Amino acid sequence: MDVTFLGTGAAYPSPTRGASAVVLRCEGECWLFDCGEGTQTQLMKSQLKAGRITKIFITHLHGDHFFGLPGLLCTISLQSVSKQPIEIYGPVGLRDFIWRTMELSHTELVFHYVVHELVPTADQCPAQGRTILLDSEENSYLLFDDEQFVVKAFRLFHRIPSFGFSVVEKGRKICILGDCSGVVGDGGVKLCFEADLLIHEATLDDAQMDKAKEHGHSTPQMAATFAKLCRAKRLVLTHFSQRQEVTLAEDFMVISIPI
Amino acid sequence: MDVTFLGTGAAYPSPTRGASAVVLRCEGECWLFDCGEGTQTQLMKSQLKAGRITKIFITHLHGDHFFGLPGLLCTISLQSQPIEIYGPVGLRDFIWRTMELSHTELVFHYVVHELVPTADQCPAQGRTILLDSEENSYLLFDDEQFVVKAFRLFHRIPSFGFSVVEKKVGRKICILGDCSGVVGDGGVKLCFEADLLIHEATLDDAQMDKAKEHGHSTPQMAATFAKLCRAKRLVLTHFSQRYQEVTLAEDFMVISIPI
Ligand code: NA
Ligand SMILES: [Zn+2]
Ligand SMILES: [Zn+2]
Ligand SMILES: [Zn+2]
Ligand SMILES: [Zn+2]
Repeated sequence: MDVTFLGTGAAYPSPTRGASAVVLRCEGECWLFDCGEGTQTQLMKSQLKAGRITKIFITHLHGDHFFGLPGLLCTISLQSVSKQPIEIYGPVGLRDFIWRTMELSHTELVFHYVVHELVPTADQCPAQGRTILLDSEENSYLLFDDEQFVVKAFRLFHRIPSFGFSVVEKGRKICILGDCSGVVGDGGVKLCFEADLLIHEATLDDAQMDKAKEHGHSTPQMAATFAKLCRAKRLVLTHFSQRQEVTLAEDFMVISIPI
Repeated sequence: MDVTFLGTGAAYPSPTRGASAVVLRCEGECWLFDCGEGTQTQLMKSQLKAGRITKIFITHLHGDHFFGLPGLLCTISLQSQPIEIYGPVGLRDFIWRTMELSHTELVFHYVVHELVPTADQCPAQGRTILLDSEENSYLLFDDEQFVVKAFRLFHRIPSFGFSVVEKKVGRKICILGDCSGVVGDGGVKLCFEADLLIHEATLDDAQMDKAKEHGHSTPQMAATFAKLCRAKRLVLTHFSQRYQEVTLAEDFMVISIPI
C-alpha cells in the first residue's frame, strides 16, 4: 500500500512541481486523488500506468485539481470490455463537466465511467451516478463500503467547498485533504483519528498565515496542529506555493504504509 | 518574426512531445496556435512568456488542441488589451462554463470568435464567422499590419488552417490543423508561396491508409501539398507518440522568418 505524488504544487503546474495529483495503490489497483493539468504526463513519467486507475476522487472544483481530467480519460481510452466502470467521485458540477467536454471533443471513451457527486454545504466557504449527501450525525459522506475498504469524505473550508477523503482498510488508514484553511466541525478529527498517513496542504509558510487563511489555505503549523489533534502517525505536506514524522512532498515521491 | 514549437506530438501530450501548440511572435506580441494539455508548462520552460499572448487560434475541437486552454487563461490571469480567441463553434461556451465551474474571475477581458464549419469537412462581443462563398475562407481580421484568415480542412471532426499575411506582400505563415486534405480551393490559394507552412505528419507513408482513416496525413501527403502551394519551407509536426526544404519539428524549436 503506497502513495505516489504526481504533483505537489499549488494553483498551477510548473516545471518543478506538477498540479495536484496523488495515486494510492493497493495490490495493483490505483486510485487517483485530484487531477490537475499535466497529471497524465506525470503518470507517464512515473512507474504507474493510467490504465490501472479504477477510481478517481476530486477534492474541489479549482482547475489545478481537475483540469487534467478530460485529458486523462481520453488518453486511458486511446491507449486501452473493461467490465467495471471507472468511478469518479467529486463535487456537484463534475458530472456535467465531464459529459459536456467529452461530447464537445467528440470523444467516445472505450470504457464506461460513472460520476458520483458530493453535495457541499454553504458553510464550507465564505458568505448510474449517485448524489451523495452528508450524514449530519456522522458528519461525513459514505462513498463506498466493500469487503476490502470503507471510503468516506468530510467537509473542509476553502474559497470554494473542498473535501477530504478517508480510506480505511478492513487496518491501515490514509487521509487525504483538499485545499483548506480548516475543517467544518469535528469531521476531520473523527475520520482522521490515528491516520497512518495524513496528506495535508501547506501552501504558504507560517510567517504568511494571514495571507494563507485569506485564500483558504494552510501553513505548516496549521497542518501540524491538525495532525497532532488527530494523532496521525505520519504527516505529508503538499500543495506548495510555486517558486510524528513530517515529510515535505516532492513530485514522484513514493510513501509506503507497512502492514 | 519567429515560430516556437511548444508541442509536436499527436493525440496526447508525452514527456518527449507536448500536445499541439505553436507560438508566432512579432515584435514581442505572441499569437498561440492550438493549446493542448500542458501548453502552459511548456510556455514556462520556453523563452516565451504567457503574459505576452494577445491572440489564440484553435484549429479543431480535439482535446490535444484545446484542453490546455482553461489552465492557460487561469495562469495568465494569476500572473498578471483583451485577448482574442478564434476557434470552432462550441469553444466560447466551453471556456465560459469552465471558468464559471472553477470559480475563476479572470483579471483580463477575452472574446471568443467562432468559426462555423461546413458538413463536408468531416465524414458523413464575440462574432459568429461564416465561410465566405466567393473567397472560400473566413476573415478573422484585417488591419494595417496583418491579414489573418482561416480555411477549411478535412478531418474526423471539422478542422481549420490559418493564414497569416504580414503587410509590406510581406511574410506569409500558414499553420494547418490535423487533416487528411483541404476542402476545395480556399486553402491552396491562401497558402500560395507561404514562407513557412506547418503541416501534420502523424504517421509514416507506409501507414497512409491508417492515417487517412483517422483524418491524418503522412509526410508524402504534406510534401505534395507544400509543392502544390509553392511553399518555401515545410515544417512537419504532430507526430505519433512513441507508445523544397522540409524540417521536422521538435519541442522548443524556434524558426526565425527573415524579411
Ligand atoms: Na508510467
Ligand atoms: Zn489548489
Ligand atoms: Zn483551491
Ligand atoms: Zn491532434
Ligand atoms: Zn484531431
